[PDB]
Amino acid sequence: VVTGVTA
Amino acid sequence: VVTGVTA
Amino acid sequence: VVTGVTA
Amino acid sequence: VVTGVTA
Amino acid sequence: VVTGVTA
Amino acid sequence: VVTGVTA
Amino acid sequence: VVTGVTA
Amino acid sequence: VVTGVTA
Amino acid sequence: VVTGVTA
Amino acid sequence: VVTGVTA
Repeated sequence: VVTGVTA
Repeated sequence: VVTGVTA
Repeated sequence: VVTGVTA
Repeated sequence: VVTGVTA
Repeated sequence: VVTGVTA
Repeated sequence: VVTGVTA
Repeated sequence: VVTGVTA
Repeated sequence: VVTGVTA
Repeated sequence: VVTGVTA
Repeated sequence: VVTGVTA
């Protein structure tokens, strides 16, 4: 599982 | 499991 | 498990 | 940038 | 930047 | 387990 | 920057 | 287990 | 910067 | 900077 949020 | 948040 | 937050 | 590899 | 490898 | 917060 | 390797 | 906070 | 290796 | 290796 990989979760990523970039902002 | 990898969780990442970059801002 | 890897958790990362960069700001 | 978030990079993740789970195995 | 977040880099993660889980095995 | 690795947890990291950089700011 | 957060780098993590768990095995 | 590695926990790190850098500010 | 946080670097972690757990094995 | 935090560096950690646990084995």
